[PDB]
Amino acid sequence: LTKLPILGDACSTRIAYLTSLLEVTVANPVEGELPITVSVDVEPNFVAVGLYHLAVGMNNRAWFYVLGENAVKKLKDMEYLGTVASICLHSDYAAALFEGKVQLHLIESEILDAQEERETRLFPAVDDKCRILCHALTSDFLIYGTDTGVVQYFYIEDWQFVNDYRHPVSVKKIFPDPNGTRLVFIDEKSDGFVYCPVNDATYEIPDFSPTIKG
Amino acid sequence: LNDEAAWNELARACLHHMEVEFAIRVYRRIGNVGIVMSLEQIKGIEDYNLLAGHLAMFTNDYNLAQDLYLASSCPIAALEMRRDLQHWDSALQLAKHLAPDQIPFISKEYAI
Amino acid sequence: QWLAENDRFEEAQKAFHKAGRQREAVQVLEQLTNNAVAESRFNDAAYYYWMLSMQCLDIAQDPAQKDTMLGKFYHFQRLAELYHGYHAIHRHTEDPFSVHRPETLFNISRFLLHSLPKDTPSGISKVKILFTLAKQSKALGAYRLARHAYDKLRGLYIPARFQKSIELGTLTIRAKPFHDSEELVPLCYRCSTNNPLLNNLGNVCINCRQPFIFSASSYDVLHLVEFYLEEGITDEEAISLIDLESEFVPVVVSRLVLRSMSRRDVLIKRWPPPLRWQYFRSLLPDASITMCPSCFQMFHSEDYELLVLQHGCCPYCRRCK
Amino acid sequence: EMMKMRQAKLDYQRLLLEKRQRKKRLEPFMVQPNPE
Amino acid sequence: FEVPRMLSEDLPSLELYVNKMKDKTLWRWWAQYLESQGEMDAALHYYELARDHFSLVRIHCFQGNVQKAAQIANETGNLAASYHLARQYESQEEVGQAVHFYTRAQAFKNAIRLCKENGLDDQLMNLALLSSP
Ligand SMILES: [Zn+2]
Ligand SMILES: [Zn+2]
Repeated sequence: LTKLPILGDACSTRIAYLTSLLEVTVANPVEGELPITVSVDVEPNFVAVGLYHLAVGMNNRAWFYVLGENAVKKLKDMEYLGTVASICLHSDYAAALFEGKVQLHLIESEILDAQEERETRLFPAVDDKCRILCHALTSDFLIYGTDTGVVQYFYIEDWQFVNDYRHPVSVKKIFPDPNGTRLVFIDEKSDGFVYCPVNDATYEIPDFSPTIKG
Repeated sequence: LNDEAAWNELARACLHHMEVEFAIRVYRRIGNVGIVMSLEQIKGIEDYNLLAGHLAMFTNDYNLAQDLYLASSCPIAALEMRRDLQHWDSALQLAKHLAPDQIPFISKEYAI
Repeated sequence: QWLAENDRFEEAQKAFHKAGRQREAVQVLEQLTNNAVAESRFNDAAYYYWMLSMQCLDIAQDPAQKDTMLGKFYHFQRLAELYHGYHAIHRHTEDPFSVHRPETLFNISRFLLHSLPKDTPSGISKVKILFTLAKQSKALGAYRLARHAYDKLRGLYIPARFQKSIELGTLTIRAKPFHDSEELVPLCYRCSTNNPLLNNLGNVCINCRQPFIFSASSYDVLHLVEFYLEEGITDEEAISLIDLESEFVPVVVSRLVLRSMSRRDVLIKRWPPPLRWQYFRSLLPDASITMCPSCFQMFHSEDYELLVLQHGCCPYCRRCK
Repeated sequence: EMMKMRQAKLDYQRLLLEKRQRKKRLEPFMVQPNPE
Repeated sequence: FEVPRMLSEDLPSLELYVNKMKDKTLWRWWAQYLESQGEMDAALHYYELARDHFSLVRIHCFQGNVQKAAQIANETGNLAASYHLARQYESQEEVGQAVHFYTRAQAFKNAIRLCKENGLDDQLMNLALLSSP
C-alpha cells in the first residue's frame, strides 16, 4: 500500500492498531482473543483505546465506539471546541486535548441522577495561565503536564486534586505505569525522570537518549 | 549453572534489594549457616532504615550501615556495631551523641 | 511426663502446674508459647501467656521473690492483651473474607498502635496494624487518622503484596474532607475532654491522664474510672463501706465517699492476696459491664452473653461456662 | 457550668453507646469479601 | 488453617482437599468462602455439613425464610442459634417470640431488657427468678 500513517494505542494488554484507510483492528492476544474491526467512518487521526471503548476523530470530532465482546456500536459523535490533539480513554471517563486545554467528560452518559458536577470539567482551571501539553489517564487519575511544570494528579472518583508537583521546566510528555502511581515524564531538554508521588521526589534516568519519543 | 560463586552473587543481590526471605532461601542452599541464623533473627524488623542498616552490615559495608542506623528508630545499634567491630573511636563519637553510659566503659576499652 | 512423651503437652503443662512443679511447668509453657507464636496461632499465644501470667502471680505468693515476679506478671498480662488483639488483625489481612465488623477492627488497630509504640513482640508486624487502620478509618470516616496511618506507613518496609494498595491509598486519601467524625472521638470520663484519635502519650487523656479502660471483645472505650483507696483502708473495709447504704494525680476516694456508692456502680476486680484490689467507678450506671471472674477482663454485658454462648467459655481465658 | 457540660458529654456518649449496641442487635453481619 | 493459605489461588485444589479431609474447620472455612463470594446456596450445604447451627440460622434469617431458622433452632439445641433467631424476630417486631427465644438460650439479661422495654410484667418474674443475683 502506498502509505499508511502509523497510529494506535494501548490499554492494559489490548492493542488497537490501524489497518487501512477505512479500518481499525482491536485485539487482546495476551488474554487470547480475536481481531475485530471498526471500519471508522473517516480518515482517522487519533486512535485511543481503553478497557471498553475505542475512539477516532480527525479534525474537531471524535467517534467513540463501544468495544464489546461481539460488535461495536457508534456510541456518540461528540465534538470539541478546537483541533483535537490526543484523547485518552481508559475506564469510563474520557479526556480530550484541544488547544492547550483538557476536558474531562463522561462517555456513556444519560441524564439519570448523574450530578452535572461530574459530566464535564475543563482543565487547566478557568482562571490560571497554562497550556496542558500532555495528559495521560489511568485507572482513576487525570495526570497532565503544563508549561509552568505542574504535574497535577486528579482523583476522578472524589473529584479533587491529590498531588501538585512543580518541575523546573514544562513537562511535555507523560507516561504513567500500569498501576498508575508512578510516572515517567520528559521535560523540554529531553531529560527523563521518574516521579513517584508517594514520596514526592524525582529520580533522573541515566543515559537518556536525546530523542526519546515514547 | 550449579556454581557456588554464582549462587553467592545471587545472594548478595538478594540482600541488596531488601528481599530477606528469598535471600534466606538462597543461603539455606549455599549452606552458609552463620548468616542464615542472623537473617532469620532480623526478619521481624519492619523499620525501613533499621532493616536497611542490618542488611547493609551483612554486606560488609559498615560505613553505609552507620549512615542508615543513625536515621532509624534505634540509632544505638550503630554504636553496638562500632563497639563490636572494635573501632572504639567511632564508638565514643556515636555513644557521646546517643548514650553517656557507654562513655567511660568504651573509654576504658579503648585505653586498654 | 507420661503425657509429655505421649505429646499431650497442653495437658502435661496443666499437670506439672497442678503438681507443684515450677521448673517443668514454666519451661514447657514457654516452649508451647514459642511454638504458638512461631505459627499463626496468636490467640492461643495470648491464652498461654495469660496462663503464664496468673501462674507466675501464684508463684509470687512466695515472699522471697515477690518483687521479681510482679514484674513478670505485669509484662505477661500486657503481652496477653496485645496478642489477643493482634489475632483479629492477623486473620483480617489473610483470609479472603472478613469476619469482624469494621468498628471492631478499627478499635483493635487503634489500641494496638497506641500500645505498641516502638517495641514489637515477636510476630506482631505493625505494617498490618497500620494497613488495617488506614482501610478502616477511611471506611468509617475518620479521615484525619488515616492520614497518620499512611504517613507512618511511609517509613516502614512494606511487603510486596501490600504495596499497591498502600501506595494508592496514600494518594487517594488526600481527597477526603480532612476531618474526624465525632462518632468515633474518644471521650474521657474523669475530665470532660475529647482526646485526639491519635494521642501521642498513648492510651491516656490529655487534661488528666486517667488511662482508658478498654474492654476485651471490641477493644472499645469504657465508662469506668479507676479510683484508688485511701491510705489507711483495706479491701474488706472498702467493700464493707460500699455495700452499706501534667503528670498524674490519681483520685483517692475516701471513707465517707465509699459510703456514698453502691455495688451497682463499682467493679471491684478482686485480685489475689499478693496484689491489692483495684476499683473502678462507673459513670453511666444505666449501662452494664460484666467482669469475667477468672481473668477479670471487662465486657459490655450484652456482648459477653453472645460471646459466652458462641464459644462456651470466656474468650480471653477459656474458663468453664 | 463545668457540671452542665460534663453531664451533657456524659449523655452524648450514653446515646452513642445505645446506637452502637442497637446497630449490633438489629443488624446481621454477613461475611463479606475483602478487597485484596 | 495453614493449608487454606497455601492453596489460596488454587481454589479447585482447595475444594478437593476440603471435600476430602472432612475436618469441621476446613469445612467451615470453605463455608465462609462460599458466603463471601455471593454463592449463598452452597454455604448452606457446607455449613450443614460442618455443624454450625448459628451460621445456618443466620443465613435463614437473611433469606426471608424464618420458619426454617425456627426449625433449625427447635431441634438442635445450639444456644447461639437461639440468640440470633431471637434477634431476627426482634427486628421483625414479634415480641413474645423474640422474648421466649432469648429465654431458650439462657441469656436472661437480654430477655429482661426487651421485656422491660415492652413492659411485660409477667416477664419480669419469669426471667428474674431464673436470673442471677
Ligand atoms: Zn480525662
Ligand atoms: Zn475470662
